[PDB]
Amino acid sequence: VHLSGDEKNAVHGLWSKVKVDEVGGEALGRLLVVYPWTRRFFESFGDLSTADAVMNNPKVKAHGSKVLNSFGDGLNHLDNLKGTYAKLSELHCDKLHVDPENFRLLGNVLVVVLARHFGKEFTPDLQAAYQKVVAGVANALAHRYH
Amino acid sequence: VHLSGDEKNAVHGLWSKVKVDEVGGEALGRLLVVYPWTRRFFESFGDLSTADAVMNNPKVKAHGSKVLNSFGDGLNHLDNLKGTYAKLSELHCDKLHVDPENFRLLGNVLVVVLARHFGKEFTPDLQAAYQKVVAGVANALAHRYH
Amino acid sequence: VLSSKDKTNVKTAFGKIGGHAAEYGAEALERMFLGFPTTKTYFPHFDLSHGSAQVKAHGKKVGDALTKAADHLDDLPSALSALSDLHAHKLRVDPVNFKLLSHCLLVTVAAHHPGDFTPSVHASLDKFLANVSTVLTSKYR
Amino acid sequence: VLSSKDKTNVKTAFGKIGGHAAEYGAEALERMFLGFPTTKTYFPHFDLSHGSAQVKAHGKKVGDALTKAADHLDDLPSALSALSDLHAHKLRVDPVNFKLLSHCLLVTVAAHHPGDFTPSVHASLDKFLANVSTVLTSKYR
Ligand code: HEM
Ligand code: HEM
Ligand code: HEM
Ligand code: HEM
Repeated sequence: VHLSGDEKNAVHGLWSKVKVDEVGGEALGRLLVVYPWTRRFFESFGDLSTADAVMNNPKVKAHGSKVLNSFGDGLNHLDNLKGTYAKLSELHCDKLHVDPENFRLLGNVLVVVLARHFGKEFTPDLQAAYQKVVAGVANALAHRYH
Repeated sequence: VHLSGDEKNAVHGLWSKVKVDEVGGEALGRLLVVYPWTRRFFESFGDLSTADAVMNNPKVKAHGSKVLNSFGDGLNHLDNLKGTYAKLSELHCDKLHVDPENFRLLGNVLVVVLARHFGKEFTPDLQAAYQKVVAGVANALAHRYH
Repeated sequence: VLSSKDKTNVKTAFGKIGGHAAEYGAEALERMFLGFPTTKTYFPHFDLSHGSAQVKAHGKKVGDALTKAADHLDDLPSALSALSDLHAHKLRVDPVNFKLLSHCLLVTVAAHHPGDFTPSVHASLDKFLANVSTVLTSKYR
Repeated sequence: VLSSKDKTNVKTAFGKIGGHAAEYGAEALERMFLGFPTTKTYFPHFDLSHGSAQVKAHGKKVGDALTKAADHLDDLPSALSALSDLHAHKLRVDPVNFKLLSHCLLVTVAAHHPGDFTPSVHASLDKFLANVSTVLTSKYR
């Protein structure tokens, strides 16, 4: 991804304000609520049939958290997303067979959750830097499909 | 992209047979009639309002030919699509701002044109190998985005 | 929203197919399982090998649905009623996958009808399949 | 068409938005131009900088359209009949771009209504914008 110095400072600065145990679980929960077909990959999580079920689901919360830490990993390695997500690429592509479009959709859900959490601090300029990050994470996880 | 030895042989064997002055022109032409928003990028090509107009347009034919040759370049550098398509990526992404989705659609349009031309010879297996190639070409051309 | 000319090109086209619809269904299914291997995870309960009795029987199901859809152009949602429900609520079929099958259906038609698969018929059939896809994804909306 | 208890969430949300639709329109546009620079090539005639007269005015046209759409949930094809014609036939707007604006609108709503934008509200507004986008793409099929 191509992020300027200002864009790097602004993304890292917003991310240290991110509530680690909250934002990931809200973003996964929201993806599962809004795009009902994504629920097929999370059979073990039990009840995902209502928003109240999804949003009060401890497995959704725990898995969300790990997903948010994986985004953070990418922020630490913006020059080498390919190498960072190489193993997860094989997991999502070769084992689970998640269609790569869903990586973009979840990336955009994270952008929505951040807006929700940060208000006017999540400016048009800052969102535009997270759009670069989120596109890069998606494309790097999709590398196993080319 | 990873094509097996057998797949590489099948793909090159089929490509030696494609009529270079015809198939690229037909593939560009069909994209333009089937997905009318793509005509946005070819406004100097004149009339593209009907199928007859598009399919009897010399500039569409000349440009399809160069597009088919560019796919051919990719066939002989399946190892390095990124480097093969790097400058064209600049052109398509930085200069023309073609949404990367259209690279996928033109790839699949060529695939249906190969089917039209070769009939039974374009088996399920050969198509699958050609799906690998066009997915690789599309992603290499989208590299300036991702 | 299907044009009158598109209604016509679809009518003629499925007048060429008719009873080949089952044979095209199964071929389009194999082309998809091979072209896009992600789509296979939806049928772990079927033998997906070429010419299997399950791919053939399911190919008939899909082909007969498209046959029916072609005869119900102003009526697609009601015509494909049980199917919208099934593919969204029950099967959770990813919206992307309907595009991949629609593509494979076009490849199949082209491969069998090269003389009749004009740029115009190509276009109309793409639009027909786009509307079927829309309907089959509609319970997500 | 949308479900009940979802048809409701749309109409409430636009009231909880109120007449901020014109402001959210222009902000979503700027979020789109900045987040997805490809989308800017459709407005080389407009000044796209923050707070320009032209983005403000066009944002108002987009916000008003959505407002009219919100009280025409049973008849969106007729309500957005002429607009679908414009974006396809005249403007050749790529179908992907509607997803991008729809996303920038959800971001804008979330950024202004942190307490109201619940997972369910989110879900219904997505389906509403999805339905709107489908109608606005209708004339490609
Ligand atoms: C930005 C994109 C994504 C990232 C960074 C990401 C991250 C991760 C990580 C770090 C794991 C391993 C967690 C562990 O070790 O327990 C994982 C597993 C998994 N992922 Fe993703 N994910 C992404 C998108 C998706 C999407 C879109 C889906 C499907 C809709 C999905 C489905 C799954 C499933 C089903 C597992 C294993 C579940 C389990 O073990 O309980 N992921 N992901
Ligand atoms: C399938 C992948 C594609 C390949 C391999 C490809 C290939 C090429 C090549 C080789 C050129 C340079 C031609 C020259 O030197 O004269 C070119 C230019 C161009 N491409 Fe593509 N192309 C692809 C997809 C697309 C798509 C999908 C669009 C738009 C929908 C598009 C729009 C254009 C335009 C407008 C030009 C410049 C034409 C001109 O000179 O007036 N390309 N492309
Ligand atoms: C043109 C698009 C499609 C049409 C017309 C269609 C039609 C049908 C029909 C008629 C059935 C049979 C239901 C019954 O037995 O009563 C069915 C079932 C099914 N469909 Fe599709 N379908 C389409 C696309 C897809 C796609 C894209 C997928 C996923 C990749 C999919 C996955 C399934 C599965 C897993 C079943 C159940 C099979 C079984 O166990 O009997 N379908 N569909
Ligand atoms: C939520 C989806 C959208 C809605 C509700 C919407 C609404 C509108 C409306 C009401 C107009 C009328 C302008 C007039 O009265 O002259 C318009 C025009 C226009 N739209 Fe959209 N639009 C949407 C999506 C898009 C997208 C995705 C693009 C491409 C990025 C786009 C590009 C344009 C352009 C270039 C015009 C003409 C601007 C002018 O010169 O006046 N629209 N739109």
